[PDB]
Amino acid sequence: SGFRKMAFPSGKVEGCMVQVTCGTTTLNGLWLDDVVYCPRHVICTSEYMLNPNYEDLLIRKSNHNFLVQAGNVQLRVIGHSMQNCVLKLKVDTANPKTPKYKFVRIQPGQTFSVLACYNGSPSGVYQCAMRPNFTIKGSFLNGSCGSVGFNIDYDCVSFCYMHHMELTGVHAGTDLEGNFYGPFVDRQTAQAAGTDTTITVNVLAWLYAAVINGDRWFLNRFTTTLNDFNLVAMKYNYEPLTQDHVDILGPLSAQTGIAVLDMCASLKELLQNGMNGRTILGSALLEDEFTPFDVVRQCSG
Amino acid sequence: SGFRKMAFPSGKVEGCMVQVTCGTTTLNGLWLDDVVYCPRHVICTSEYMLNPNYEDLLIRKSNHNFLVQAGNVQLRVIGHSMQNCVLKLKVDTANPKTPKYKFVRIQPGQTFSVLACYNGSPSGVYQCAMRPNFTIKGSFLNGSCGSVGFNIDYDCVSFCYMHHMELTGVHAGTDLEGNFYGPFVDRQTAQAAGTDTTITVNVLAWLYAAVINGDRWFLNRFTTTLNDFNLVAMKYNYEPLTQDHVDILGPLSAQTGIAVLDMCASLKELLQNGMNGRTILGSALLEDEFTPFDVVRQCSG
Ligand SMILES: Cn1cnc(Cn2c(=O)nc(Nc3cc4cn(C)nc4cc3Cl)n(Cc3cc(F)c(F)cc3F)c2=O)n1
Ligand SMILES: Cn1cnc(Cn2c(=O)nc(Nc3cc4cn(C)nc4cc3Cl)n(Cc3cc(F)c(F)cc3F)c2=O)n1
Ligand code: NA
Ligand code: NA
Repeated sequence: SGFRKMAFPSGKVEGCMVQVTCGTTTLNGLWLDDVVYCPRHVICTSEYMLNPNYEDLLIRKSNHNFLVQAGNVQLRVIGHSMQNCVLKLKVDTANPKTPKYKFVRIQPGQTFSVLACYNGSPSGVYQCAMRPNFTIKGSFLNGSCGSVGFNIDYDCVSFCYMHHMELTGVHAGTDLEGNFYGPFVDRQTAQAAGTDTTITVNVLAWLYAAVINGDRWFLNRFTTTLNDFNLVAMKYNYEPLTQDHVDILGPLSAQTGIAVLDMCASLKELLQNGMNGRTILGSALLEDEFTPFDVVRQCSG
Repeated sequence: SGFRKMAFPSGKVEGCMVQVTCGTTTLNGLWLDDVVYCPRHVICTSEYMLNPNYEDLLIRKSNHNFLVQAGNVQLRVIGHSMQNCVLKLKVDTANPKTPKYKFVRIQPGQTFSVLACYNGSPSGVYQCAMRPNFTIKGSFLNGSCGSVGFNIDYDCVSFCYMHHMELTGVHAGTDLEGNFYGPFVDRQTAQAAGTDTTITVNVLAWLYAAVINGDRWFLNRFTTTLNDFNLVAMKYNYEPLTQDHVDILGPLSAQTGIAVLDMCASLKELLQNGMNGRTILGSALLEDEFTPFDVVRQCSG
């Protein structure tokens, strides 16, 4: 028992991280087979970090302006191309440590692990959720550009996020095909994140985790319906709950014998009265960064 | 002069459309070089159209269960793989009519042309916008699955949409890497589109088009600020306006000498009093499916 913010083991990703330098700009890249993926922003200098024309900038470059360091080993760039907001550097050596992988785009509410990197060197691992407003509340310093987010399914690494920038305390990036999450662009303009909301299905999954771990004080005998719940949820800036959400919680309802709409009634009460100085799984706030599948993986293993 | 819902010429796409059959399921595919892209749903029959396990279904198939017709010419499938929600069919002949192309993911508010197809045969072309809730208000009958949406930049076709399903009168699909727009899944569940909103920057671009074409009756001498405008816009279910939006409208402000915040004042009045039986560019509603770039392309050519 117990319940922690648990990340995936990062070994399979650590062996793919490399350093990329173009001029005085250095950042991280992801080396899979004979391609290095990195943010296209690496081809800017201070002169063009506010309104770059990346097609122009990339024309003016040759393969030898790109320095790719895999630890000490230098890799030879033999070709480059741009795909949306990433750069693909073709190199002469296929990474022998290339895991089985795929490139997937995640939806808001889903979670993944982040391997934060500096100078191509892995520094730490953490778990976070894609927020409804398409940012993540990460932890990143200067030099972290190109760090990646991933899940593991079986033996397969699904890459889903590449870090590009920080915007007013939160973080924005792309999928691995170079398409931004959210309405952001890889330049400096007046861009801010939109209003965020609480991920309801995740809050419910976490209340189930609490019950499994013996925290029962918030339960009550009442029930409710989706409509009455969503009416209250909207008032508190909670995502509305659908029938698919109810179905996804199935296995946790089953394991604890508490019906979803039963648990919604408890949630409704928590939202209206607060917790009043009690805690749930060691928190005094309703936590929304654990998916139904995270709970299952951690509570039934 | 004049102003119409104008689509891109579709010749370059028409030569890529093919028919794909697997069993009794037929639909459209997109043939570029030696790969056919189509919705993975084509590997279902009625038995598994409600909760399919696509990895299982695809295991049980061989290359010869796939019938690909390019008009009359039959193409030989020599390999298949799944990428997210599309199928990639490797075939023995590269399409000689393959234009220069790329795969891009568009953002809400952006527009594109749709080439509606049945049995691999192009049937019509129309222009539409990706809505803020990630659906499109298209026009599609049964058999249109696999139809694609695209823009043309110079000589390059940017594919951005592949049609998968209709959900309560509106349409949902993926980008060409197989990732859904919006929170939808390619099965039958209880999924509905979220609340839609009006795309404000597009409404403003269209008011500029009206001025260029001589409709001036809604203008007035007042100005306003972003904050007061967005306060009114929110009440009417209009996307908030940012400083980047203001900058994108630059060229149209320039050409007409009406400042953005000046035009916002007119918009504020239209929202509060209505149009009162007058029309703008032949419409009695505020139109939001024309981007600043659509207006420029059509009004300055
Ligand atoms: C505080 N923080 C949290 N996350 C981030 C991510 N991030 C970053 O690591 N670096 C950035 N700009 C660079 C400056 C450089 C100076 N040198 C010598 N080399 C540099 C390389 C980079 Cl990438 N930025 C800013 C940034 C990066 C982009 F990719 C982009 F499109 C716009 C941006 F404003 C940054 O956010 N910093
Ligand atoms: C009215 N309308 C508007 N757009 C659409 C798109 N669309 C479609 O064309 N076909 C679908 N299902 C199929 C039935 C078939 C019967 N035969 C013999 N062959 C068939 C092939 C198809 Cl693809 N659907 C439904 C649908 C398609 C999906 F890709 C999906 F993931 C879920 C779905 F419910 C459909 O929406 N119809
Ligand atoms: Na209850
Ligand atoms: Na005015």
